[PDB]
Amino acid sequence: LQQSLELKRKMLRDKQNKKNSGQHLPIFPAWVYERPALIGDFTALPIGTLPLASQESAVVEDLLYVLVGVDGRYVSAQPLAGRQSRTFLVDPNLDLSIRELVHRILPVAASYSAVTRFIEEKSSFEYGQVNHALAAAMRTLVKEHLILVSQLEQLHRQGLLSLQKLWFYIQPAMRTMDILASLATSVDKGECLGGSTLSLLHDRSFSYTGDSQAQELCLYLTKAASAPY
Amino acid sequence: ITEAALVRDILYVFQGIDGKNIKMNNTENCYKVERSLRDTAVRLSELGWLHNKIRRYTDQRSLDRSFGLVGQSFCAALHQELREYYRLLSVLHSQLQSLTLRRLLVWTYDPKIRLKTLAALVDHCQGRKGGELASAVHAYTKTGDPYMRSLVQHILSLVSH
Amino acid sequence: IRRYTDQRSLDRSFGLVGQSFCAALHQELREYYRLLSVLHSQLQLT
Amino acid sequence: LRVGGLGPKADRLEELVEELEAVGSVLDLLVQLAGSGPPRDYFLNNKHVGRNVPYSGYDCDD
Amino acid sequence: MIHELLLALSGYPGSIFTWNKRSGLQVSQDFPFLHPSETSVLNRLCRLGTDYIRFTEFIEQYTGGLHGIYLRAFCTGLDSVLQPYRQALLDLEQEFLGDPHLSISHVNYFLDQFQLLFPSVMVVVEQIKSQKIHGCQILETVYKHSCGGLPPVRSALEKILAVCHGVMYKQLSAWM
Amino acid sequence: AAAAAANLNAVRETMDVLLEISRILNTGLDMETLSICVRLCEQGINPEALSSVIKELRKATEALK
Amino acid sequence: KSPNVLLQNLCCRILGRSEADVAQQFQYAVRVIGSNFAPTVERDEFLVAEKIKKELIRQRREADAALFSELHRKLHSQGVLKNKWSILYLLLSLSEDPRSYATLFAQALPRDAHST
Amino acid sequence: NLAAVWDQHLYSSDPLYVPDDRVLVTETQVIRETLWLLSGVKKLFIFQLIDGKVTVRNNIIVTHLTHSCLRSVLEQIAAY
Repeated sequence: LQQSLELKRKMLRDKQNKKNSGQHLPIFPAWVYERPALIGDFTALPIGTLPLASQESAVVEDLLYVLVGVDGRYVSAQPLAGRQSRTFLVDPNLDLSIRELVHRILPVAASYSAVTRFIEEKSSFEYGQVNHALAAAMRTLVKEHLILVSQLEQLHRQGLLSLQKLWFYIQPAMRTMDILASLATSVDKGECLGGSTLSLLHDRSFSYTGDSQAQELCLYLTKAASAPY
Repeated sequence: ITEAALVRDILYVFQGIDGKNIKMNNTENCYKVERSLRDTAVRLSELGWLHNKIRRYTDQRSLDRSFGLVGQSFCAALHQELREYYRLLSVLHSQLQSLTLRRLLVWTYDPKIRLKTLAALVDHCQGRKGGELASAVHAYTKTGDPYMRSLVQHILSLVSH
Repeated sequence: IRRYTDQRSLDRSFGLVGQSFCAALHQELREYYRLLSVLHSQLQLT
Repeated sequence: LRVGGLGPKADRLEELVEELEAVGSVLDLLVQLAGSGPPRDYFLNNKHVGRNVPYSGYDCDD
Repeated sequence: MIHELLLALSGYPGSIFTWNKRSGLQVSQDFPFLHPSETSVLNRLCRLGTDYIRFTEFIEQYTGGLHGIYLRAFCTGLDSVLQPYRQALLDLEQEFLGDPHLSISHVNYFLDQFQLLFPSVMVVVEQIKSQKIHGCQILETVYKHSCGGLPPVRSALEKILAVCHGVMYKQLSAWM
Repeated sequence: AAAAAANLNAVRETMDVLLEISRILNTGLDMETLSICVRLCEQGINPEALSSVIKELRKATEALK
Repeated sequence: KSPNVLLQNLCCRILGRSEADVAQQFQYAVRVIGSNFAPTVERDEFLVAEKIKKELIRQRREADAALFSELHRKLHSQGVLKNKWSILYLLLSLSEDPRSYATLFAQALPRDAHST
Repeated sequence: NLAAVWDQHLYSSDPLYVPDDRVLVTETQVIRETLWLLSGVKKLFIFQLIDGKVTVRNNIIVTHLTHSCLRSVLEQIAAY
C-alpha cells in the first residue's frame, strides 16, 4: 500500500531528468494522497436465529453497500487492502447455501476496490498524459456502476429483489469490472506508462475478438486513451 | 436515528455549514459524525471539507487589494464556478416533500470531481501573484482528461484577461 | 460447463476460437440464470 | 382484440375483409351488433418441430 | 418566514430579523420552527442586507464638510447604480408566491451575483467616511478603486464614475 | 365544484412544463400532438412502440413532399 | 376516450390529411402498437433523467442540463402525471442534436426476470 | 401554509406570554388607505391622526409579515 509514495518519488525525479530541457512540472498537494477521498472500502442481530427468508432479505442490502465500497453489516471488507486485491469477512453463522452464493457475487466488489485506486493514482502528473486519459475513461464507466447499484436499491425497497434476481442483474457489470480491474493491475505490474499502455490496450483489443461485449470496452478505452498520444 | 434524518444534514454539509448530527472533529481535518450509513455519510461529507477550503480562499484573497489584478480575477472565477454548484444544490433542497440515490453518491459524483481540481489548483497557486499566478494556472492545463483540462482552460481565460 | 469456462480462460494458451466458443457457452448461462430467477419468483409453486 | 390475446384471429379479421374491394352498409351491421353473441392445435407454439426454427431461449410465458 | 427575509433584504427592520447599528441585521433566536442549521444562512443574507441598510443610511444622509456637491453627485450616483438592487428584490416575490416548495437556498443561487459587489463597494464610502474626501478629489478615489480585478466591481464604480464626471464636465463647461 | 378548476389548472401547468422539456430536447412536437402522446402514456402503453411509429409516420409524411 | 381513437387522432396530426384516407397507416400503427403494449422494461426514473442530462451535456449545452433538473422538479411537484416515465422516455427517444457505443453504460433492467 | 408567519409564533406559549389582541387586515386595504392619505385626504382607519402627526394605528396585523415590521413600513409612509 505505502510504496506508491516512493514510486511517485522515483517517477517525479525521472520526469525531471527527462525534462532536463525544461522546468516546473505541476504536482498535487499531499492531502490529495493522504485523505481517504475517493478510495473504496474501509451490535447487529443474532443472524443464526434470523430465519432463512429474512436472512437473505438482510444480506441483500449489504451487497448494495459492498458493491460501492462500504463495510456492510455482515460481509464486511478486510484490512490489508494492499497487494493487488481485496478479501471480505462474511460471517461463520450465516447459512452455508447463502454464503456460497455471497462468495459468487463479491468478485464484482473485490474488483471495484482496485479500480477506484487506479482512477486516483494514474491521474497525477507523474504518469504522463495517456495514463490520465485512460484513468478518466475508466472514471466514466464507474459512474454507470453507481447508476446501476442505485437502480437495484429502488427495486429492493419495493420488496421486489432477491439473490437469484440480483445474480441475474449484475452479470454485465461483473463482466466489465473483471475487464477493468485486469486492465488496471496489468498496468501496475507492467509498470510502464504512455506509449506502452497504449500498446497494452490495443493488444487486448485483439485478445477479445470473440466476446464482443468486452470487445467494445477495449475499443472504447483505447479510442479514449489514444487522444493525448 | 434514521436514514431520513441523515440525508437532511447531508444537504447543508455540501455547503460548508454544520448539520444537526454531522458537526466536525476539531477543525479542517475531517467531518466525523455524531452504521454503514455512517460510512456513506462520511464519504459524502468530504465534499463539505472541499467547499470550506475553496470558499474561505475567495473570501480573503478578494477584499485584499494587495493581492493584485490576477489574484482577484482568479477569486472571481472560483466564485462563478461555485455559484453554479449552488444551483445544483438548490434543487436538492427542494425534492424534500423518495430521494436517496445511495444517499446521493451518483448526484454529487460529477461536481465532486470538479470540487477536486480547484481545491488543488488553489493550493498549487497559493503564495504566487501577478503574471506568475497566470503560470500556476497554466501548469494544470497539461493533463489528459478533457474534464480537468477544459475546466482549467476556462479559468486560463478569465485569468488571462 | 462452469468447470469448462473457468479452466479455459485461465489457459491463456487457448486459441482465439477457444475463447469465442467459450464466450458463447456462458452467454447461454445468462438464459439459464434468467429462467432460474423466474423460478425463484414463483416461490410464494410446486 | 389484438391487446387481449388472440392476435392471429385479429389478423384473420382484417385479411378476411381486405378482400371485399371487388358492402360497407353490410359491415356496419356486424360492428354495431358485435358484442351481442352467446357467451386443439399442436403446431401452435412448439419449438421442437418445423424446419429452420431460429434461436430464442426460454419463453416461459408460452 | 420568507416575506420577512425579503423585506429585510430590503430595508425595514422587523422581529425575526433583528437589527443593531453595530452588528447589522442579526437573526439570533433559537427557533423551534426551522431546521437548526438555518440562522447562519440568514446572518449571511443579513450581511448583504446590511450593506443595503448601512449602505442606504449614507444615501439619505445627503441630497461644507462631507456635504459637498461632488459627494452628492457620487451619492446620487450610488442611487443610479444601486437601483438594480432594489429592482432585483421586487422580482424575488414572483417565484415564491407561485411555487409552494422553493426553500431559501434558492435565494442564494440568485443574489450571490451581488456578493462580489456590495462589500467591495462598501469600502469606497467607508473610506470616504473614515477619511474625509472633498471636491473633484472624490473623482479620484472612484477611479483608483475602478482599477480592480473583479469585473462586477470594475463596472459598478465605472457607472458611478461617469455620472459624477457629469458634474465635472458641466462645471468645466461654464468655466470654458 | 371548485375542484373542476383547481385540477384543470394543474393540467394547464403540467402541460406547458412538458412543452419546455420537449423544446430543450429540440423535438418536433407541437402543443397538440404532445397532449395526445401524454394522454396515451397515462393509460399504460409501451413508449418504445409509439416512439418508433411517430418517426415512421413522419418519414411517410416528409417523403411525399 | 380509448386508445384506438387516440391513436387515430395521432395519425391525423402527424399526417397532413383526413381520417378516412390514412387508414392504411392506422392499419400499420395498429399492427405495431398492438402486442407491444405491456411494459417491456422495468420502469423507474433516476435512470431516464440521467440518460437525458448526459445527452445535453454531450452537446455542450450544459445549462439546459441544469434547467432540466428543475423542470423535472416542477413536473413532479404538481401530482397530476402518475406515469411520468413514459413521456420522458418518449421525448428522450424523439430528441435531436441541434449541432455510438451505447452498450457499456447503465441501461433499463429487463423485467423478463419476473413472472405474472 | 408558508404564508402564515408568526401565526405559529405560538411557541411563545412555551416560555411566558400574554396574548395580544389584534385585527387582521388585507394588505390591499392598507394600500387603499395610503393611496387616500397620499392623495391628501383625512382620518383613514389605518394612518390614524394623533395631533396633526399621522400615526400607524397600533395592533394592526397581516400574516406573511409580523406586527412591528408592518408598523415600521407605515411609519415611513406616515412621515411622507
